[PDB]
Amino acid sequence: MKSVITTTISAADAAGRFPSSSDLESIQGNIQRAAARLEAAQKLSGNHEAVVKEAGDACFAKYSYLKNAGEAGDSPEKINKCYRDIDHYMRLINYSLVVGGTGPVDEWGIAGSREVYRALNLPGSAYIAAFTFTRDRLCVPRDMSSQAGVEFTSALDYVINSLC
Amino acid sequence: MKSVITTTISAADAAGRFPSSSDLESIQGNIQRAAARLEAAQKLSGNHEAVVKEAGDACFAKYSYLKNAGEAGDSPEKINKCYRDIDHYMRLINYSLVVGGTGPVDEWGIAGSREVYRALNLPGSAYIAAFTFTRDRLCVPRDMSSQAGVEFTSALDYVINSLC
Amino acid sequence: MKSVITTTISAADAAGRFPSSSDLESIQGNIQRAAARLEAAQKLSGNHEAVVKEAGDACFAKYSYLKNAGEAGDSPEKINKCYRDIDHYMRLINYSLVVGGTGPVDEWGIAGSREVYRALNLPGSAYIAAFTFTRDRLCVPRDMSSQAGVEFTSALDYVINSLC
Amino acid sequence: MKSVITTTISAADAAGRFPSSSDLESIQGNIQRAAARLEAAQKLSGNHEAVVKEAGDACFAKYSYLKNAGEAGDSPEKINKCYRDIDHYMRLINYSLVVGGTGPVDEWGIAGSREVYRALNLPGSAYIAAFTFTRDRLCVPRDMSSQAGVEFTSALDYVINSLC
Amino acid sequence: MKSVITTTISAADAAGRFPSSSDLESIQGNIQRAAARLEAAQKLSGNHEAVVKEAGDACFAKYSYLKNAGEAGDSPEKINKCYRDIDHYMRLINYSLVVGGTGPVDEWGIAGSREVYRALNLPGSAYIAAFTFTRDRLCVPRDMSSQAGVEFTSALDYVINSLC
Amino acid sequence: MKSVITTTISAADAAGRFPSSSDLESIQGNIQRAAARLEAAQKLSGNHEAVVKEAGDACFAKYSYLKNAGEAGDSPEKINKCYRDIDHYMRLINYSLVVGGTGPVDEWGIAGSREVYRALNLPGSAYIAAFTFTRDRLCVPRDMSSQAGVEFTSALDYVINSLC
Amino acid sequence: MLDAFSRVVVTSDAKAAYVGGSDLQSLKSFINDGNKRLDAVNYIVSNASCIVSDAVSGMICENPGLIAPGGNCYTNRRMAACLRDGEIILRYVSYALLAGDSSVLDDRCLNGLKETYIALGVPTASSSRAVSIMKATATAFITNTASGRKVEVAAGDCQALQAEAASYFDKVGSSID
Amino acid sequence: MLDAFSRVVVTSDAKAAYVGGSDLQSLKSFINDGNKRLDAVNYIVSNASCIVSDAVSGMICENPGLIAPGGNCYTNRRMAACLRDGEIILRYVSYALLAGDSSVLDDRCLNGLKETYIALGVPTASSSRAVSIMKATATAFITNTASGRKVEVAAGDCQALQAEAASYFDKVGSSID
Amino acid sequence: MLDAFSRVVVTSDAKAAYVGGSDLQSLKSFINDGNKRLDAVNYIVSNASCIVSDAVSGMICENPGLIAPGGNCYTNRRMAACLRDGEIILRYVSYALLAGDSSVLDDRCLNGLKETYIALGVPTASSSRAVSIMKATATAFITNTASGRKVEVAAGDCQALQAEAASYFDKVGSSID
Amino acid sequence: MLDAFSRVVVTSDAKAAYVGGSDLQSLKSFINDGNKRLDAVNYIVSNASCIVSDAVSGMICENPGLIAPGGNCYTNRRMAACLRDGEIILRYVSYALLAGDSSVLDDRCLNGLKETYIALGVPTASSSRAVSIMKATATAFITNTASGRKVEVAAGDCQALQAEAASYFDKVGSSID
Amino acid sequence: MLDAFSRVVVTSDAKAAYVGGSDLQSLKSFINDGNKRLDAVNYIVSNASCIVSDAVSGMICENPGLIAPGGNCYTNRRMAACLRDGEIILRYVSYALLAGDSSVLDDRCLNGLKETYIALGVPTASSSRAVSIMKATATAFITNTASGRKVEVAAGDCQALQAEAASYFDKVGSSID
Amino acid sequence: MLDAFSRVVVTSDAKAAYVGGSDLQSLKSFINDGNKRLDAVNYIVSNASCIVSDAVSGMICENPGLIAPGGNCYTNRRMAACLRDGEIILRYVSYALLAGDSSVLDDRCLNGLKETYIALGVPTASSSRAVSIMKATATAFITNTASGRKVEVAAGDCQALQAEAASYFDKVGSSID
Repeated sequence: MKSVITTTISAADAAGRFPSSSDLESIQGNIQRAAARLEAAQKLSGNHEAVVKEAGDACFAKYSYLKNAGEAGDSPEKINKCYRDIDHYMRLINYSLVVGGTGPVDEWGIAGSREVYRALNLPGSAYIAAFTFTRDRLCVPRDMSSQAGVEFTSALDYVINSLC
Repeated sequence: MKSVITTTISAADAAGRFPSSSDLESIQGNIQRAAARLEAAQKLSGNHEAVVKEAGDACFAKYSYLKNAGEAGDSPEKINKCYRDIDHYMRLINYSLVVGGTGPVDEWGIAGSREVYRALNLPGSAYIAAFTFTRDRLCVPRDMSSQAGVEFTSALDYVINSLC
Repeated sequence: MKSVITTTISAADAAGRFPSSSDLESIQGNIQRAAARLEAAQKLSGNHEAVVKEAGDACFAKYSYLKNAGEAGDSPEKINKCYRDIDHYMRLINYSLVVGGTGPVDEWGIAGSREVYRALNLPGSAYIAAFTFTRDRLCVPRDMSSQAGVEFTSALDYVINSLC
Repeated sequence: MKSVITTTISAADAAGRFPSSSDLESIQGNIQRAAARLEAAQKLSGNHEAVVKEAGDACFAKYSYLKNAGEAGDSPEKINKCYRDIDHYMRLINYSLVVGGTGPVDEWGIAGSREVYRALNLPGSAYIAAFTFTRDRLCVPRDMSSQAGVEFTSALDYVINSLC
Repeated sequence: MKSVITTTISAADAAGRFPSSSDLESIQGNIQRAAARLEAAQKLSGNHEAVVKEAGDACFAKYSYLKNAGEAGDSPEKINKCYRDIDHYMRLINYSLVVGGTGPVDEWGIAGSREVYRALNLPGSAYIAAFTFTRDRLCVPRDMSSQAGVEFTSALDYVINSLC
Repeated sequence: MKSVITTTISAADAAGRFPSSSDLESIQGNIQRAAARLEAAQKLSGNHEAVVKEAGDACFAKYSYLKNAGEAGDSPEKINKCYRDIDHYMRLINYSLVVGGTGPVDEWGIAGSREVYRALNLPGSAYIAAFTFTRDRLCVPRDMSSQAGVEFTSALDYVINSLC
Repeated sequence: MLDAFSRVVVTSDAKAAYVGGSDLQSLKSFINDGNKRLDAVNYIVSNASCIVSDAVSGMICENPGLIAPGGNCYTNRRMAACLRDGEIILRYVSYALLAGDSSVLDDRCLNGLKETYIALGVPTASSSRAVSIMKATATAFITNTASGRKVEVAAGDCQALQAEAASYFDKVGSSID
Repeated sequence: MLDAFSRVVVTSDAKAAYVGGSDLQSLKSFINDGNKRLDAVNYIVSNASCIVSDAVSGMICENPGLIAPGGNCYTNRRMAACLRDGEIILRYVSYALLAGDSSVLDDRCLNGLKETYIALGVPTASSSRAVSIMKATATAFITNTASGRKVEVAAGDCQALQAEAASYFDKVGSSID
Repeated sequence: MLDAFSRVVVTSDAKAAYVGGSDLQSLKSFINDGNKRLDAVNYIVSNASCIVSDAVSGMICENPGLIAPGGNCYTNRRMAACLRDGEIILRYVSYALLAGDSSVLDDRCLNGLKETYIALGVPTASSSRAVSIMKATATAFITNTASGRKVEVAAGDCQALQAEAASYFDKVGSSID
Repeated sequence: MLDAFSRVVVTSDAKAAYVGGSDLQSLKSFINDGNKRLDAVNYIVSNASCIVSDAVSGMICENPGLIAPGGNCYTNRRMAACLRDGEIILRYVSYALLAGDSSVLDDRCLNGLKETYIALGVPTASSSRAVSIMKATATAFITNTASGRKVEVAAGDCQALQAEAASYFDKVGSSID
Repeated sequence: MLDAFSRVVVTSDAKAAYVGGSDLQSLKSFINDGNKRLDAVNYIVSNASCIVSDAVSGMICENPGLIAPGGNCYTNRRMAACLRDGEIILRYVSYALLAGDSSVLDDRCLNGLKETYIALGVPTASSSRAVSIMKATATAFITNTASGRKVEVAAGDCQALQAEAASYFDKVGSSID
Repeated sequence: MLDAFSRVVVTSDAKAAYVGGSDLQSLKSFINDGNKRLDAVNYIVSNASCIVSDAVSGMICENPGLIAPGGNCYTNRRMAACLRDGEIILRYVSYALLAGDSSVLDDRCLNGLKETYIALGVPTASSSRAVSIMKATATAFITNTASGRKVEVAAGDCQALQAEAASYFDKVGSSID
């Protein structure tokens, strides 16, 4: 699970080295930045239902064609799975913010996604719409502090880039 | 040259990834810790001649046998090369503190050192004597701050562990 | 370029063998089946402009959303590139039918297609819509013989399966 | 067991591909050529004792030196094993004609043959004599149709080339 | 060229070692045994024309069939090449005895010999007949000493085993 | 265990060859040189306590600094382990002389020695002193014959080179 | 690997018997029905993505716990791996159908598949179900009786090809569970 | 590879000099502007897809011959390879910007790029153009003056970082053509 | 491998629950005590050779049969291999301490260590003893109570770090014996 | 590699043209003469040993210096390597004849052959001679006018195939010397 | 691997005892009989093909089912593999005889041979028989009592070498069956 | 590689001549002086560390610039690489002396050394000096006239061996610069 700690330790392990100065210094980055990302994680934890509902509404408003017969949201069960997916990504973004690395979203959300979405006919632009909406909708310091917002924004941009 | 920066970029490069959160966060570690290590490096550059003379005197005071015919310090030139070597290590430690990693000392001082000292009959304990002396000689807050001292000490312990 | 000929020769070459019975026999397959696939290719080259216009109209009739600002068909030039692309696929299918294998479409159309469409936001379903339409539009024996039709259909199903 | 079917499937399996056009077309070669080779197989099945006796007689007539003390046919038991060998090859040629590839004769007759014959002092020219005789003795359409004869001849030439 | 010297040096080289005791000791073997093998080589160089004529006569006396139309000795030129070949083997055996190893005969006579004789229809038994004759013809102490004879015999048995 | 026999057999095994001339000749080196090395082995067997005592005394006389607090012989138990080490090397040299190769001393004494001595702070020069003393103290033919002495001397030089 | 023809060859060889008479009759039928076999395979490969996604999706809608956290199809990585396995199994079954022998399926796909699944914790019972649905779809396409898709083809009987194909899927199923 | 700090260390080492005084001065500025550097890097990586696709598409709209038969961007395979090269170059430029030194770019990317392009027939002049368009976009994102995207950040002078980022793209460009 | 944070993430994921509230409290403590953790690790690595040689030597002085002919530490090759193993175990424990999770130790070091030792004939009981001494030394260094060496450090409580480190050594011990 | 059909396809692709009309015309002739092509190939492969040994032996009888000490065919190892090269060249020429295009020959065989020969000291002029003798024999077998062997076949004009086979040997010859 | 000398060294080392006195006596005999050992090996290698083919052929004439279809020596591939195994076993026995120790045979040949044979279905009882015949032949050659071949040699006793060689073949036999 | 004996064999082979008479004469001298050759080799290997360290140190004391910043012996890594090269060269010269031919040295050591040095920036003139100092020391040990070491040996003329050893060092030197 990619983080400052695992990245540093894996690099040292590959070289058969005990942790040294730069390894210790890397982790000081954790100590310093945890506050901003944990706040963003916290805000996302306590307000995810709302965040997800809006992102999902945003997606189906921009792509109503999805509700047409044969498309990805041509039934209530499919529409629900769509919001559910948006929630899984937000949950993985929450995890990524807690971990301080993209490990969680990379392994649990991104990996294999292109095959799954291709096989199940889920257009990537629909997810991108959901995420671009959530990102641009972020208001600072109304929703969270500036730096927590930067962390939240980076995480969404990371996920959006994974789809295009 | 191993540092937080090169370690983090090398790991991203090996995975073909753009810098991500954990990469940016590890570098915040540089930002925080630099003050401590740059103070130690600065103290060392300003007073290295004195530090090296003491370390070399400490070495020979402990191993007077090196001055015997056929040993590593059996001539003026040999003794001068000994102090010169301690200076080289101290210079590499200064580099290591500036870089915030062991890269400089690893590549320029440690690598191949065991073959060289074995070939030239240079007892590791003599070098260890010089470095152990310098480390135990450090006086905080007299010589430098607490954290600069911890950085200076770790570097020395790192070099000592390389001959053990 | 994958064909009966190159597949059989590559297998013999990998084993350092001269062509043998099974190699000569597989090529008899070309001899028998060529008539069917060359008829389909000929029909396609003679009527491709019409086939492509219909396929492109079918695509946009189904996904009018592509004409929205920011989508793949939001401008005349974009729409022209869409028909141009369908033409390119149809041209590669003609090549595939002539070669009697998927080599042409594989190497010139399919390979790297998923990275390109992801990068340029070109929804696979639109291409699938165009190819599915063309396939279901085929009328036998009106447009071509039964076997030429089976060959034309397999080629299209092959291209459709590449985006799924 | 090398055949049009296994060659085609192995090539597709190596590339992780489902059978496609060229694979299907290759097998049409089977459908077309089976008649000629199965006839040759059939003729060889029902007349092998005679064929073998003649080939063996042919060999010992051309190389009577074989019956000398110390040679490959210096006893009745050895002479019988010689005809038996000729029969095994004819049986493998029968198999090869049925399979439509050289797989059977390659794996069961050819592979390791050079080591076995070198170790047991069985001159390859004796087998070649047996096979050249059988091949040239073939009379069309008296013994079989022209194409069944071509298949039979190819199979023997394939075996003769394996010995020189 | 395989010899005690090259074998011992190659083993030291592969392990990156300077010559050591066992390397020097193996070469003492050369010192002791050279007399025996150099006598055999000397006898061979002085009387090779006679040895080769006998060996070749022995071959053809045993396999008169080689003189038949289409065989390896069906013409004067072919027969001359046969004696020439026996001479080449005898020359390589002389080299092998001088080198004190099979290197010369291995690389210049044996390597690829099986492909050449198979391709040119040169029966191994004929060569074996020539070498077996020469080996059994040796008369000790008439032709050479006991140990020179053992060396000459081993070399011949080595070449005989190469065609078996 | 590196010897003339194992070196020769390993070389033949790697090439998949039966022992041949050069292999047999290598072993004649054994037969010839065994006398000198077995004598040296014998002399060392019956007089090792004395040899070891002298080498150990030699070491502590040249490096009395070893008895200082914190050094390798700062207690009776450590001094004993020093003589014990000298005895292990003499025992391995005895083995090496018996084997006719450095195998025993390489695997049981040399391998890993540099790590062990570095970790336990045992200066290599102390072992070198012990061994240089034993080597130069050798008197011929008083202690053994000239060639047994050459073998003994080579063995010690081999061990001394392993420490520098 | 073997095919319909070499299968007969390996059986005859066991008795050092030449292939002829009755043996050939079975193989001449193979040739005679060669075109139907080629259509059967074409029908499977031409609808491969549909057959695979529908079965994996069918496996899931019947056992939603597969997609719950802890489920073997939970996370995109796992869903992709399952889709891929589904494709791989259909690819090997299509090879077996083209060859007229399960050899390739047995040796290059089934050999050790259960071991693998047990080690990874892949639910074998769910896998069997996925394979069953694929069987229902593939067999439906072979006989051109698939609901959502009909093709133009010379009318004739392909029941033997449908049963042969079904036996291959059945083989995957009994080797897995 | 080297970073801003080791670059100073290799320069001092050549004169067997300890690092101090005026040398430490520029490194303290590096540390002092570290947060700005991280933002600049974040801006480039956060809009990576946008920067690459726009630059590659831009290279094409100015030179349509690239997509004509025989053009180096003709066929999806080539277009994919070009997009990929664009992303790799931006990735190495982002590494250089993060490190404050071009070492990584020079060694692991530029090292033999022109030679490879010449051997592949990849048009160097078209590549330079794709790179210069990426430069334009990346420099805009760094200063938060990109036309289609504006972000929240503490206002300040990032002129030095953008000139630095620009220097990296220029290095790539000049080593290519 | 996992660290303190992803360990919490994998546990939450098992219930498809976001991380928040109570969960974060445990992790905010981690951050708060981050500096003490960094010192604890530094203390172990700065005295690595001492911790390793003293434990292997301690293992030996308590069981001299280990160095007798036939003993597992007999010959320099074996002693070096044991010293190395000791170093490797301390290196992985120091990784676990830095990460605040045994993941790396469990997967990259302990997984199959006993199997290995049993196969080689490495005495597992002696190994446990070596590990125990290393535990006694490492825990002594963490709390700056090591006899022969004291360092200057902000006075405070590090008992939790000492116990966490001790549990890692204990884990090596119970997996080995 | 390319075959007669894809060769036409790459030529059309350069003009972004569909294949039809006059293009299909020559391919239909290829198909029309397919049986003759298979016979020509069968004739070459069925007498492969004869073609190679006779050409290599022929090269030698015209240039005895090849087997004198220092000659490139001196020692069995070299003679074996030469016979092998002869067989490899005939094998690639037979592939080219089967494919109706020299692509395979050029790419997998001729590609760097001269360079290898020059580096090995393999006489190029002697190689050309072995190749031209193989050409003579292969062209004879194709037309069924070989002096020592005549086979049964439907009589017809195979002049085009023999000129084609001849062109392949000439290509090898001209790329070698 | 070990030889006669290092075998004595490993035994002495187990007691940390120097080699001397009685121990050396056994080894001085080895040296003294060194020439006879060299002849013994030479006799085996000089008649290697004869020893191997005669034993494999002997194994077969006693159990013709080995060459019947289904038999382990049926097909040239299998016969060649058996001939090769026979050669390999004789090659390792000749190494053991040259070294005066079974070490090389045990570790590089017998270690896992039975496992291998059982897995492949190679009949171990037939293998033992092949080895027995090889033993009868090799031992006959060592003592120069082989029927079809006599060599000139200094007359003397080689019974110990014959028995030592026999024990090596016996070792192959009991490890196989 | 070749040795004194095979060198004679390759020379005779070029004239297809048996080795005898005057050819055997020089080889018998080689055998006759074999013990002296073994001593010469033993002298070099027994003082290998001394020869290399003294030559490398000698090269340095004559050219102090080698250890100044930027010098090729500056940093322990480079000094270690230089000492290692010195040892490798002496090792190959000792092999050549043991074999009585420079083949091994030329092929496995000198083969492309200068090129590597030029590419690495290793000073060739300094290397030649280290080699010439090794020559001086090795020639002294061979004749037992080394200033710091004298050994017991049967007195005799070893002038030829020392000139030979010298020729090997000169070959290295001349191929380097």
